[PDB]
Amino acid sequence: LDAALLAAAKAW
Repeated sequence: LDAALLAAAKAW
């Protein structure tokens, strides 16, 4: 999975 997607999933 995309690290930059992960970095938003984090807040979501």
